[PDB]
Amino acid sequence: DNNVVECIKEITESSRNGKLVFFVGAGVSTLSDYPQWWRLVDKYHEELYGSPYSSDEYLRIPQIFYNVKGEMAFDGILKDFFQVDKPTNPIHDKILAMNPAHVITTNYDNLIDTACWKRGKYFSVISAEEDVANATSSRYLLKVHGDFRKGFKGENVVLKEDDYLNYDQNYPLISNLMKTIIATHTIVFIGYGLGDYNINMLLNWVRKLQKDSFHKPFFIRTDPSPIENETLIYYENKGLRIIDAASLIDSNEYDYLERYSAVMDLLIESQ
Amino acid sequence: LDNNVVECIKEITESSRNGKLVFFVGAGVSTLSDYPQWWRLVDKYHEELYGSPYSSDEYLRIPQIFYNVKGEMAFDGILKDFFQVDKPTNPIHDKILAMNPAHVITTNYDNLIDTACWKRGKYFSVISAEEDVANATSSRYLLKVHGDFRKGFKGENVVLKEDDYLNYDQNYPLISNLMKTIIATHTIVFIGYGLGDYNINMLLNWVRKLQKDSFHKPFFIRTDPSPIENETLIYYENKGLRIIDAASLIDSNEYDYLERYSAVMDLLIESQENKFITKDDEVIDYIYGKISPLFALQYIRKIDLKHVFE
Amino acid sequence: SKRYGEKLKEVFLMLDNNVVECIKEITESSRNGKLVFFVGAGVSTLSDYPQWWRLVDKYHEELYGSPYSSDEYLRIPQIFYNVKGEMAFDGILKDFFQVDKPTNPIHDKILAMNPAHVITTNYDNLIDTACWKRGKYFSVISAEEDVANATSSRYLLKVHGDFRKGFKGENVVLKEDDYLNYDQNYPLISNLMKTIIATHTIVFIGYGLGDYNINMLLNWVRKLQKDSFHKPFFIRTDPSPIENETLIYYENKGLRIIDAASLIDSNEYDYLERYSAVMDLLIESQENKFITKDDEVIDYIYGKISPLFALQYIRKIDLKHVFE
Amino acid sequence: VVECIKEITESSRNGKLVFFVGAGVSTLSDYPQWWRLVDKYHEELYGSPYSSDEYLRIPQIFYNVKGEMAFDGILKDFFQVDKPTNPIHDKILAMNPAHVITTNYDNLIDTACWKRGKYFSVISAEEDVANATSSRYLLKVHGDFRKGFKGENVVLKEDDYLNYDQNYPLISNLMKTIIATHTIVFIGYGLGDYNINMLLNWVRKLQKDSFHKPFFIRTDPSPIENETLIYYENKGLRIIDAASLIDSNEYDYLERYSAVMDLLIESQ
Repeated sequence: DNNVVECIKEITESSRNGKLVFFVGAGVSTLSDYPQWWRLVDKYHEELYGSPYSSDEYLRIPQIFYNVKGEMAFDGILKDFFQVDKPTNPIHDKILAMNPAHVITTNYDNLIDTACWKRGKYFSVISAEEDVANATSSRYLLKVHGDFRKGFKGENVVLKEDDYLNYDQNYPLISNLMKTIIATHTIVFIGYGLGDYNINMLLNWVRKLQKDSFHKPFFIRTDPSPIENETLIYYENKGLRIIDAASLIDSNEYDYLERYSAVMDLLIESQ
Repeated sequence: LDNNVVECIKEITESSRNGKLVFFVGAGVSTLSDYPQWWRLVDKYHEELYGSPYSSDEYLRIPQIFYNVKGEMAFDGILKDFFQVDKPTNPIHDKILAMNPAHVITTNYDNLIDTACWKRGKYFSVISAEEDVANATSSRYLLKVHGDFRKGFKGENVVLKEDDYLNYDQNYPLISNLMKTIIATHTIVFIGYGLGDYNINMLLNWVRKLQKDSFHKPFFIRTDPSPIENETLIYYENKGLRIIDAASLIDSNEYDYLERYSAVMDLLIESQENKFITKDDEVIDYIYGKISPLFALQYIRKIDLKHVFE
Repeated sequence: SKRYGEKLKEVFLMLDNNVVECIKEITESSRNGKLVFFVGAGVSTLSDYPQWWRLVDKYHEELYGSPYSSDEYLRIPQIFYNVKGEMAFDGILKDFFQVDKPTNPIHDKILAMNPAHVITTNYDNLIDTACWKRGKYFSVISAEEDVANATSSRYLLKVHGDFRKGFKGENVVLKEDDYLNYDQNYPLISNLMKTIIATHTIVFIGYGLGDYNINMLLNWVRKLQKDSFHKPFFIRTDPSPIENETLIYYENKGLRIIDAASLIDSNEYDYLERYSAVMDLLIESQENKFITKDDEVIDYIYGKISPLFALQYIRKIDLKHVFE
Repeated sequence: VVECIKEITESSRNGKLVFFVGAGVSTLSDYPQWWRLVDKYHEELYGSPYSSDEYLRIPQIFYNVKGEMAFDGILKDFFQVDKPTNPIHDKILAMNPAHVITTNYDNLIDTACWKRGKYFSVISAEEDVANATSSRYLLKVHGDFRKGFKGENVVLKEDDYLNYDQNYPLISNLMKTIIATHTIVFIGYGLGDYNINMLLNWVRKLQKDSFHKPFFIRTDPSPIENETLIYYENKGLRIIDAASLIDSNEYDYLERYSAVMDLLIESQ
């Protein structure tokens, strides 16, 4: 399609200019069989009531466990679930081969960190409040939701309902830096859904901005069904340029890896 | 019943006697009157937007998409053809009114509470728009925080779509301020809510910002078919709620919500005259509560003592 | 006394139409019981309560050894609080404010206007004492916890705290930190103030047009829907008459200004006379000292009697209650 | 002071230095101050010629009662002047700042950058943030008159500072990001300035140690009192006072600015 062709043209232009920034979601980590959050909520529910989900439950049940079962058990469950070493899927390699100026990720894993270490491109990893000031390099691997580098504790990561409720207060520098990077760069979203919490919050923040004062970020959709035209136009009017990998080619209902690979290697071959 | 349940009943009835009881009525009470639920409206919006038929955020986003795409006129038409119905008032409406509440705050955009107030003989200043706050004719309000269809069956008169909830504080500053003031200054009982409702959690989030003990914990009449889990009960009671579970009080069928609501409502009403006196200590406590203020006076006329004990 | 009454009558006779309508609206609110008074520091000053500029003077004296913009009045107390301790701040508060001052006649006039509520930025107990003498009970709300347990329907809402608990800097809104964190620290107080403003008729007395509280309230008012609220009345008692440009600017912001200096002639430092001019105009409007022609008599008696046309017979003992 | 110079010079060598230039340097360049603008607005308002909010309220009153046309006319007839750049601008450029944040709406810093040959991406509107083509930034947080001598292009009166975050979210975000990620030296600002107070209020929201303490060059004629100094050290500002460094005249601000600028430059 002409719109799609213009899209990959503009991401290739931004990548050549060095103004390209990649926004990484949970799908990229899940592609490497990382422990998903739904199973963490399932374990919290099993330790809460003994028998194992809406959008609100995903944030509430961890908060219920944190409140009634304390924080030591929360940290123990997080440690036993997330203290794993997983190989980097080719999607990380293709993202880094696109030469992104910044990598803003909501994932709390170190997959992007090890991928960057292997690829030889040094990214200043900023995941805590103190990391903003003492940034060694210009390129930022910005984990807006924190990570487990300090330790496998829930205080370092944005997981529960309280963490999302108080994110602006607890992470003013991280949120400010991420908004600045979005404003002054071209943003490409992978590993996210159209109904994702962070995606819709970012759409709200964009709606607060002045019209035509920002570049519309790119959203890459790997949902199995092709994107509905009504949903597509609704989200494009909200400030998104959607590249649907499901519309690009036909694939199975469970093969997400090839779906990400289609857009990634199409972008690379355009470059 | 349980001791804490009896304490909740005592507090609610004392507030009702003092004229400081406010009822926060949700969609559950209207649903028992067969008023169309919002999931049918989202079903229709999905039917028009897509081929054929959700998440909690979808219930607001799908109408938002229908608005943004098909037009305010189409949204208006579907709202008009779905909500322009006449439904009877529940006995629960009459029970709430018989509790003599100071105010009735409600997220219901129907006039079922209005019809109940008009039938029973209660005069409430119905505040459903911003201009109604200053034009209220009395100090007792029927506060529809999400608007209604009195002006017309228009989508701008109510809080339905996603954009309505995001811009609620901006679009309803007087109504929101009045609701929070009523919550702060009165005793609040939540009825018709599912303990996971958006409004309940927004009010609990606002309650978090308040001082540690500057507010009274609102009551929550939970009428879910199954008894509340203990961990959920601790979580919500540590958030500032005092939960009275209809399922724990009596046993009934899963789909028999009318009896679940009526158990708690009739237990509250029948407790209005009840003094909860069984032991001699309770007798002494009640008589002391009646008599101790008279210790200031040197003598009391014996014919005046009939007024002390009502 | 009689000369003052005659002068007030004359002033009402040549009063501007706008001021006459404002007075009529305020009196109608008073009769309806929907009148709320927003009392400022000026009314407390009329009884010679210690003003805040002397407190800033003492703070500057202890800070730099020598004896003010708008920011200074809030920063210098904050300078004292940060550089020195809280104990010294509370001690200065105690020595300046632990005084028993009388209630000026303006207090009596305000309570004679039958206010449903009295909001005030004054941390003194002058208004509480004034309400106590007149036999009407006002639930005094000066802290967060006081909001939930409010005994009566009428509130005396001290939005900046007071010293009933003690002469401490944590009980009152004085320094710059208090104003920065007022919304966080006083959610219930601010919400109750805004609800009272929305639901009642507000008259600002004792305030300057450029006061911080007035500007904050006008900033909140701008957020409200157009024509969804009633414009508060503002009794301006500055020595000089209000400029036309300032008047139109503040009336477009949602204020109905009754300027005392424009109504009567008075000395520059005769503040009590300026306050009394407007308050007495309101009261003698309530007391019907200003009706003289047979048309006003008919309208007054009709307003008292026309509702009784609904009934068939009215007891002569009831007619006494009808005419108060 | 010696330690303060070491940090400034070290960060200047690292290339992450940023200067927050106030109205003081523009005044040193004899630019029309805002107080005379307020005086002109008052004269055209009341007819006879100040509180902290007066500087914001009086232009707002004039805009409300007279209209946008008269406001912009006064702005144009008072600001459309050519003023040579003072040597302090050249010294600031010679410190090689990574970015220059200015509350000034003039082109004095822009003209200095053009004269010296340094390319800074001048941002004063919302659209300038996204379309900036250089890593270096000249962030005019209050706007300027490059588009035109209009009141909408600048933040001058009340209802412009009140709605600053609503109309300048991108610019405010960029300013805060630059402050967080770089070291900041305030020059041409008073300690009681509104912008300094706003930035200190925002900094108080940040958690402890997460931010670099901004540097404040004070050029008032009288030496700072120890109590006010310690108060503003606690607030987060590291203050270097020109009055304490050398003995200077009451109205000789240029030598006061130079006593800090040349000392900082020669310590490279």
